[PDB]
Formats: sequence, C-alpha cells, structure tokens
Amino acid sequence: AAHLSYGRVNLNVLREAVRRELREFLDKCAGSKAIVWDEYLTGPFGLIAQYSLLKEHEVEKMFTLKGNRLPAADVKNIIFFVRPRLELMDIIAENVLSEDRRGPTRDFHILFVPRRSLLCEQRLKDLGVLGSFIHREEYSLDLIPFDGDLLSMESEGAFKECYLEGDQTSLYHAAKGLMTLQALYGTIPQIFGKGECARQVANMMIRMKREFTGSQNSIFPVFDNLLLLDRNVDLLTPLATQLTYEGLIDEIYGIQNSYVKLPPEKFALPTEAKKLQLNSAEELYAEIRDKNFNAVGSVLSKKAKIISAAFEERHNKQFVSQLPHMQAARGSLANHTSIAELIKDVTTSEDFFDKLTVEQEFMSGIDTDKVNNYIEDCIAQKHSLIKVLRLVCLQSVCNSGLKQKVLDYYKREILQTYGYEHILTLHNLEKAGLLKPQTGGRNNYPTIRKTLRLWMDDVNEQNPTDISYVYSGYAPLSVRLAQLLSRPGWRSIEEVLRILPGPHFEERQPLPNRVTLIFFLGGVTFAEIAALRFLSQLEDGGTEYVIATTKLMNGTSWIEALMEKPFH
Ligand SMILES: [Cl-]
Repeated sequence: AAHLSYGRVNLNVLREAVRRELREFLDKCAGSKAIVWDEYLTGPFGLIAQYSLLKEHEVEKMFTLKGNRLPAADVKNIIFFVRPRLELMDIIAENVLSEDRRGPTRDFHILFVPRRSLLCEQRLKDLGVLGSFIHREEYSLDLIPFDGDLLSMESEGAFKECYLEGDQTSLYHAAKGLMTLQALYGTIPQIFGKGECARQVANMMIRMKREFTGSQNSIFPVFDNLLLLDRNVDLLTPLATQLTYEGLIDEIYGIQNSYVKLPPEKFALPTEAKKLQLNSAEELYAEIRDKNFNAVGSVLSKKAKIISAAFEERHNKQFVSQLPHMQAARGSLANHTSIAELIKDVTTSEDFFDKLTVEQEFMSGIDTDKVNNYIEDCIAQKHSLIKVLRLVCLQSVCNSGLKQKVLDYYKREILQTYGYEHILTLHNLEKAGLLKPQTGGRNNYPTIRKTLRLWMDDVNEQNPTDISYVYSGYAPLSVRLAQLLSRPGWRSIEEVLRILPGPHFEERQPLPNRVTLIFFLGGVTFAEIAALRFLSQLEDGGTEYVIATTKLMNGTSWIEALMEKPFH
C-alpha cells in the first residue's frame, strides 16, 4: 500500500512483518481452519489482512466468540483469536467443553493478541481446558498502521484503566510496540515525555532494551525523537467539537478502522449504509481531510475544473491509461461533494450554532463558573446525555472544577433527567479529572491559555497560520506543547509545565528536518492529528510528526468508554 509510505517512514515494513508472522502462524496450524474471533479484534485486523489472505492459508470459516457451542464445520482446526482477558477465557472453555462428540474431533489452538498473560492461562488450567490446545501462541500486533504518518493500538479501555483503575497493562503493550518499531526502524536516540503514563512507558522501553537478547540492531534511525504525552495533560481538547472535515465526519458519523458508514440516499434491501474508506490513498481526501470544514467547498470546485480539463485534453495515447484514474477521480469528487452536503446540514442548524457559541465562550474564559442556560435547555429538552456531559466537563476543565452550588445543580438535573444509574458516570468523570469540584485555590487555566496562546479570535480558516484553525480559535494544548518542545524548547515554559500533571523528562538511548514520533497515551483526535500535519508542513518548523496513539477517539467515544457497559 503506497499510502503507508510517507517521505522517510515506510510503514509497509511493519504491516508486511505482521502479515508475515500471521501467514507463518497459520501454516503452523496445518490443515483447514476456522477462526473464532473475539469481537473487538475483527475491525482493527481489517487493516492488516482481509479474508482473501486468510483463504490463501485454508481458513475456510470465521465465527464470533459467542459461547456455548461452536457451529459445526468440517475443518481440522479451530483457532481462537482472542485478547488476553479473563471473561473471554470462560467463554472459550464453554466452546471446548461443548464439543459435539457426534462429529470428528476438531483440534483447538489459541492465538493471544497481542500476547499471552500468566493470569489467563491459569483461568484455562483451572477450567480444565488448558491441556486441549495444541498451539498456544501470540501475535504481537500492538501499533497498527492506519496511514503513512498514523499508528494506533486501538485499545479503547486504556484511558479508563490507567487513570481510573490503577491498571497500566496498556502502557506495557505500548512499550512493546515501541520495541517492535525500534527493531524495524532503528533505535530512537532521544525520548521526551510529559505525564505519569509517559514516565512509565519510558521506563519500560529503556529496561526492555536493556533486556534485549537478539543480534545487534544495525539500522539507521528513522525517528530522531519520541515524545510521549499523557492524555490527561490536555483534557480539554477532546471535549470540544472538532471543525476539520475529517473531525466533523468523526463527530457526526464516526470513523471506525478508517471506514465510515453514511446515509445512502445521495450515493449509489434495506439499503445498507454507504460504507467508505477514508485515508490518504484517495487523493482528494488527502487534500481536504485536514482542512477547516469552511475551506472544503473551494477545494471541491477546484477539483471539478481539474477533472473537466483532464477530459477536455482527452477530447483533443497516455489518456487511455489515465482514464481509469479520471473516472475514479469524478467518483471521488461526487462522494465528497455528498459528504460535505451531509455535514453542512448538521453544521448550519441552530442547535449547532448555539453549542459552538458556548464552547467558544468556555475556551476563551467567559462565564466558566456559572450555570449555563444553553446547557440547562439541552437537559430540559432531553438532548443526548453525551453532548450535555461534554459541555459540563468542558466548563469544569476551563474553570478547574466548579463551585458546589453549580456542580450540584448539574448533577441533580442530569440524574433526574437521564436516571440515577448515571451516578457511576459522574463518579468516573470526577476520578478522571473531567467534572469535579474546584479547590478554591486560583484557577490556573487562564494563565496557561494566555501564555501558550490557546485561544485567538478571528482565526484564518482558509489559509491557516496557526494550529488553532482546527477548532476555529482553540489551539490544542497537546500540539502546542509538541510545537514548543521543538522550538524554542521546554525550558522556556517551565512555569507552565510545572502546573500541568506529572513530570516532564528526557532520556537518551545510546547509538553505535527531524522526525518526531508523538505518542498520545490515552487517545488522540483527528483535529489534533490535522494540527500536527500542519506543523510538519511549515518550511520553518524543522520537525515532522508521525502520530502514534493508544486510540483514535473523539469526545463522544471518550466519555462513552467511561460509562458502564451496556447503555440505555
Ligand atoms: Cl456534531
């Protein structure tokens, strides 16, 4: 996939490597196979291999781990592709013991993704079934390539686990994934971090490299720097409504493993959602994904002319060959013209204007300490709980928590309107720093905002000059910190760093335009990603970013992962 290779970083090396380990493991379970999938893995895996590849290695069937009895199927092998979690082990046992004895015996194998755990195998041994697996194995799929500059773990629970449950299991896998990167792309000489989770990943990287027993890595470093950042250092950014094209698509429809599902009417029973893939392989999408949504119209018009001219030339040799490209480019323009229309419908409603006014009030310091009328109206009209929670948390973070009278008012109305089950929800938002009572000390956020210029009025959305174009005024704190690390360095902002959570550090790993790998521990938004691509294309900025994350998220999916499964 050509799009996985952007400038100096060729992420096919990683993808081709995991695609090879997969083949090799499938060959090891020789004879026909059915894979039983932990549901959560199916989507992410799609980015590594499709069914076409698995068929090549005699995978004749695929089921979802449901439990009870496995469907019959004349295969020699059954292979569980499961995450190392205990709940699932119990379900796996049901399957092994629910074996129909009125058929031929099917051999059982298990593939832990990304790797086994001690606790799990104890569950299987205690349940009896441990001894029934021929091959127990692991498939070290940690960082998944989503695009040429983008990798994700797609580990949804990671934020909740680290910040609420005292569980740093995801950080270990992150460190592991960084080792895999280093083995293919060279050791990363310089490590910088800000955050508690970032300190831990650093420590683990350094220890693991200490503990390495292979032949010597003789690869010239692709990445000059690693920057590890705790999501909880910037809790504001995900709460805000993203205003880039890709961000809006994600906010409204959601993008899952690089695909989106859209109302099908404008495109070409029941009629299934129009399913589209969204990454940089589609030229037009590369040109618009990162733009403020108000800039997209103009690119669309320009594309129309470029297409007409291509046909006008073909009207008056090489054009037989470009024609399959030309047709596809019209189709692409037609697809994104329709999406833009779907999005413009959302973004020109009165409710959207009002929400955005409030968000921008909070982000720029206005009335962050009083009960907000619009939020009250949304509650009274029983708008989506998540939208309400996003706003009350946005308020709380811009204010460093709320006074008692105001926090209590919001909790009582939320509980009364959406139900008392949401007392778990509010407890979690407080433990996570999102919606809390203030201390009655000074609110530090204004100092940070001013000093790092996080809010600016009347920003240019058509030809941006600053990272704030992605939220039409708010410069993501996270990206701003990346920017200032690169120039003029974090010593010039020591006072601000000290009033942000956890330590800031640097470490050096010894070796026999800079590229910086930036790793968001606890999630990253598409808007933040757009802003980092903006930094990478400034001629002056002297740093290009490759973005890594535990999870691609938005404020809606972020807060949902802090709610108790299942929903109402
Ligand atoms: Cl929206």
